[PDB]
Amino acid sequence: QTLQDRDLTRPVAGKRPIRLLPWLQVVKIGGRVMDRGADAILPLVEELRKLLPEHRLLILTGAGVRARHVFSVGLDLGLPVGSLAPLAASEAGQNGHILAAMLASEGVSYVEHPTVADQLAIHLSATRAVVGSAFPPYHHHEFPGSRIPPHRADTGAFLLADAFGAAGLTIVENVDGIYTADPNGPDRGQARFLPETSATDLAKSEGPLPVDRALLDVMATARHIERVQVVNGLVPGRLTAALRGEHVGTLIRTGVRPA
Amino acid sequence: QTLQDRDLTRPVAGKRPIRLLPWLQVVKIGGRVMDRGADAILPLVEELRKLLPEHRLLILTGAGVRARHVFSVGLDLGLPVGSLAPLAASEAGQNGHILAAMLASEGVSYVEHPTVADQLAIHLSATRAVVGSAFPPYHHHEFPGSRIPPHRADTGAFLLADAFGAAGLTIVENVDGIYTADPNGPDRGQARFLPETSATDLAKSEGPLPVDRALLDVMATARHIERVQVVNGLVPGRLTAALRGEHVGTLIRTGVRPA
Amino acid sequence: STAELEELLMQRSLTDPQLQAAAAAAADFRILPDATVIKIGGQSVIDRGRAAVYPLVDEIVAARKNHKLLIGTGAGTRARHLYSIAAGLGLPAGVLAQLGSSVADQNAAMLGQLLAKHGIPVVGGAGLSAVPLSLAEVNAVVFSGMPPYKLWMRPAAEGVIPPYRTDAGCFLLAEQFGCKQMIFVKDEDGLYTANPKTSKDATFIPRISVDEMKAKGLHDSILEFPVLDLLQSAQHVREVQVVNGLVPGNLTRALAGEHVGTIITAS
Amino acid sequence: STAELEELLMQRSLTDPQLQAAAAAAADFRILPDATVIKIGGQSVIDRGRAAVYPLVDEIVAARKNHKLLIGTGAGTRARHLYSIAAGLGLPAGVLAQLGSSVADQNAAMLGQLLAKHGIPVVGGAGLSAVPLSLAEVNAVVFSGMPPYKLWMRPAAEGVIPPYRTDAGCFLLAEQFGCKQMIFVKDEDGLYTANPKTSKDATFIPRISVDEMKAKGLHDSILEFPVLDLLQSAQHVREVQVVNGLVPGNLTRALAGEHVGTIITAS
Ligand SMILES: Nc1ncnc2c1ncn2[C@@H]1O[C@H](COP(=O)(O)OP(=O)(O)OP(=O)(O)O)[C@@H](O)[C@H]1O
Ligand SMILES: Nc1ncnc2c1ncn2[C@@H]1O[C@H](COP(=O)(O)OP(=O)(O)OP(=O)(O)O)[C@@H](O)[C@H]1O
Ligand SMILES: Nc1ncnc2c1ncn2[C@@H]1O[C@H](COP(=O)(O)OP(=O)(O)O)[C@@H](O)[C@H]1O
Ligand SMILES: Nc1ncnc2c1ncn2[C@@H]1O[C@H](COP(=O)(O)OP(=O)(O)O)[C@@H](O)[C@H]1O
Ligand SMILES: [Mg+2]
Ligand SMILES: [Mg+2]
Repeated sequence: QTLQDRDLTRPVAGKRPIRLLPWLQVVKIGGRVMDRGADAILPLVEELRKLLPEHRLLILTGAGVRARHVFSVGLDLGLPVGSLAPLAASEAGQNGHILAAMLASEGVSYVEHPTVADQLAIHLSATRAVVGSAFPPYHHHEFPGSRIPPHRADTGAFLLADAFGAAGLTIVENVDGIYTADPNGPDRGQARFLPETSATDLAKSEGPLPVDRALLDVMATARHIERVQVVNGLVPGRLTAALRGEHVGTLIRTGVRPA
Repeated sequence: QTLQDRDLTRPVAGKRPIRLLPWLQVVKIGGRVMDRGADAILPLVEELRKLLPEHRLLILTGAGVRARHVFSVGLDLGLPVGSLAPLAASEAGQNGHILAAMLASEGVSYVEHPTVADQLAIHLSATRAVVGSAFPPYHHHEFPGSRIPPHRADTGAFLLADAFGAAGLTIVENVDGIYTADPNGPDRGQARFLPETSATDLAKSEGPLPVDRALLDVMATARHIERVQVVNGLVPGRLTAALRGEHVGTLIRTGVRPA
Repeated sequence: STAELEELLMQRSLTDPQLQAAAAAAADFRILPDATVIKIGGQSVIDRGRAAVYPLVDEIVAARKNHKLLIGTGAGTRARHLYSIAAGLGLPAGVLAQLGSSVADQNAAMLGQLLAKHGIPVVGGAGLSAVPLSLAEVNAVVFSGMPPYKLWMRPAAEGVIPPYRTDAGCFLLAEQFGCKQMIFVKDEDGLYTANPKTSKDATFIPRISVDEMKAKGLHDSILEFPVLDLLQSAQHVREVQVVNGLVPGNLTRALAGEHVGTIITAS
Repeated sequence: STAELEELLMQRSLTDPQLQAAAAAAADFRILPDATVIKIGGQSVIDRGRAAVYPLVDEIVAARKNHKLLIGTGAGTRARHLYSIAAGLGLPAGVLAQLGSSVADQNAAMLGQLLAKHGIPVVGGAGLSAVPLSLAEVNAVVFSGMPPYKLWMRPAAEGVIPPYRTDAGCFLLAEQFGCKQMIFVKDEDGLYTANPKTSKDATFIPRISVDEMKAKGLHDSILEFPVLDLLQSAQHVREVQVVNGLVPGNLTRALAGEHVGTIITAS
């Protein structure tokens, strides 16, 4: 609609990569949600059960508190970031094993990262959902800089969702969304809820977020996913509403153009 | 042929602007060539006469020494660069009137800049060549910075040639081409001839050139003209050879991609 | 040394750094030092019709008792439509330049007819020959704001939209004539940290340098981005002021040298 | 304070700057401090066959008496062909990553079979479990140089070619293991001011910082451009050396710490 759009002689955006699983919905479950045990997991499992006939789901679990513990031990031992990364990824895997077992009677199993990378299409033809680790398998090849592995569960799940060209990625958190400060931290009195934000805005900000800061970097190079909603999985129905695109938490705009 | 060429997802260059006069050859005659009088002009006129049945020609004249004189007076009077620009353009016009008169019996006339901008297609359907001023009509709106008008004869002629999408622009000089130093200046002992150069290379260099430095800037934004040859019009046959693409002087690459 | 400059002018190429430096030492004459150049926005003012133009006509008539005004017009919506047609065809920037010029001419004619009964003419022609007499006698002239580059318009790095339009046209006339100031009349108070029309909470900026604008990503915001570079190269007009012509008195105060909108400085 | 770090790790997000700064103060353990990582170029060395590989095999066998070597392989021409097929289809960088990995695997297998009779194994698997024993006993291992990102490969800003390839794969292993140095073995003396293969008179550069490379436009010249950024973020490997493996003795001298090609420094 803009004058620049009409200019026949301007450079044209390259085509987007082909979508591998365009009909797929990707759902990332926070490790800290899993950490709450049955009180949080059982309602979430019942909600997931009712979503299975509606959506085809890749359910990816984060790591939570146990990865903080293994970081504590590993850092005390002096281990580098490429040693800490697979130790944390292991905890995301264990959360996946637990969640899949709760859904086994529905035909849901956890699959390891080689199966996620290569055979997801066959398994999602067999069954309505599969569970995997949200951490990527960066292992020894995690990037240096921080002593804390940067490419964690949010980041892995987004890389997968965008590589697949999936229909969406929803991040299921133990808070309502992104605030201007840690809503559980020492400045929680100043915390303001952000219904909507862009990843570029979040990236310039300093301070804690409920999502990996590398998530914002991989959003900048994203090709398909236009928005990711962070919703509170401790409130039943918000995951369901988010998967239908209802605005029930924080919408992060990736900067991918729509048209 | 490169891996990047094959990448379907990379941005694609915008289409080029439509060519107004794609069959046209543009020839810029240096004012300092005209300044040599009959000894230079008469052989050049005979060469041009023989080119008329071979090419359709827009012949654009530069200004030469008289513009240096009017600059000398105008600068002594303190006049700004937008006052000096039309005074110099006038001298390029007078050289055009002289050259056209020498070719009048061949059907060649000088035309003013409104006719060049708007009615060139009709006139080149009437006759094989027309003469114009190579200076652009920037007048009061010449760019500030230097006290010497930057957009001069080379620059005007290239802007026209590239706007027309013409088949070529050949610059006819009183030297063989571009040297590493002024071949008539105090360092002419160190002057090395450059058969070929890129405009980006010339732009980074410091020191005098036989072409406007603004020529290199407008080459950077050029859309059609890929190369401009600077040839010695005091050597009969070099203009003729250059119009057939033979390498007889300095080739300047504009940086426009070919494919 | 007039002789060393004269000698270099005869013997060197105009590209010779020695000649260029000698020419830079020449005296600097201001042709209309007491005049002020005003641009009346095409899109921001003239396209808004009577409710915008009539109050500014009154200010201009009142102002020409104390100030000498060269009043340039923008082009606005009709030029945008012409650019969209011509760019959709792939016509080059040199062809579009002419199209924008005719719209700026339309707006100068319309503004000029509202001012004719006050003696104020519309002036044109390559030489602007009617300016000195009009300015001496009725203290104002109206001119069309497009530069006269036509087919010799320098294109942008990308696309065929002419990058030198009516901001540049007006600024370059102020610079050429060595006018005492350059005032851009628009429909916002001045420069904000974002487009105030589409931005929830953009912050007003009352003063900024060219370099500061570029660093903030505001190069192509309130003025055509090449005007910032012309401003830094300018010999005579080293700053500009943008004001809100929809607020009565802003132009008048600005003409008197008041800081009422955004002042943009070369340095 | 192990207690303040432990407390932040339990109570804050890992994105909290306070936690991040506390983690940065942790002790720094080097896992294989006496080992050296070498990359054997795929395109520049292994693709050249016997005349290139056999002399380097001899140097490796001689060198493993005085040095502990992790020898990574590039991928080269066959990966370029795979990338051209897959990119022409529009497949994403995550899919191409796997393709390049299999070519690097081929080259590690070929190099490894030339070294098997000297006891030197090819090692693989996510954990590289065979490295500690092989390194202690025969002082060398061969590994495939691609990072294991697969479908989780980070794409470049434009296009689908994986930006982290076998330079990055080898460099990151050197960094993770805290090796004493990282040597890239190619087919030119080192870095030049332009591609020495296509440039008439490029100038050899024996030492340069990352920032100096970027300022000279050499970011994506001799190494994959992201490796320069990894280098500046690196905790353990703060410089690298590129040498000409076609010249006998260059690798040997480099292993001994001699300045024989181009040294690229993080700072
Ligand atoms: N700006 C912020 N907005 C919202 N929450 C924040 C912010 N800064 C910090 N937090 C904290 O982050 C907590 C969530 O922690 P975190 O993201 O590590 O858990 P998770 O995503 O479940 O774990 P994992 O990444 O292992 O899956 C929230 O409960 C909140 O206390
Ligand atoms: N690097 C260089 N290479 C070649 N000639 C140079 C160089 N530097 C300076 N010159 C001088 O420039 C002279 C040509 O001058 P100039 O380009 O002003 O004339 P012109 O092009 O005929 O004039 P106009 O621009 O008015 O048409 C050459 O004779 C030479 O002495
Ligand atoms: N940051 C800003 N501060 C002040 N004015 C602005 C800013 N950005 C844009 N404008 C003004 O808004 C008007 C139109 O904006 P533009 O980006 O051209 O979009 P459009 O013309 O489609 O409305 C222009 O007059 C411009 O000067
Ligand atoms: N400035 C430079 N100095 C040294 N080597 C270079 C330079 N530029 C490129 N090379 C080397 O040339 C080889 C191939 O160059 P590249 O640009 O990838 O083109 P191609 O692969 O098509 O030959 C690479 O190994 C690269 O490291
Ligand atoms: Mg989280
Ligand atoms: Mg010349």
